[PDB]
Amino acid sequence: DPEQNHTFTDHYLDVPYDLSKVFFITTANTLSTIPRPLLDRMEVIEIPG
Amino acid sequence: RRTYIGALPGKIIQGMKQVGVVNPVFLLDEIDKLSSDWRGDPAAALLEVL
Repeated sequence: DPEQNHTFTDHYLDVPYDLSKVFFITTANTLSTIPRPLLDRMEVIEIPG
Repeated sequence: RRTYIGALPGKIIQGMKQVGVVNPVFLLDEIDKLSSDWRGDPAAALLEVL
């Protein structure tokens, strides 16, 4: 989440991280068993067969 | 508790840790995705939160 990317407290390390420069790509196989706040914030690109 | 090595004071007081002032706003997002499915019911702790 970009509210928590800019303030990422990994609670082992307990330090804030700025993950805005860190460029994730989520990738998956179906739209069902992605969790729901990992879907609407997420930019669906939809590679077909 | 103290004793558990997953030593969490929820995510409420994690929020007060990164906020640091006694009157913030909290967004408890998606309250209706709280079910009782053998992991405990955290909505019964939200009964204390609200």
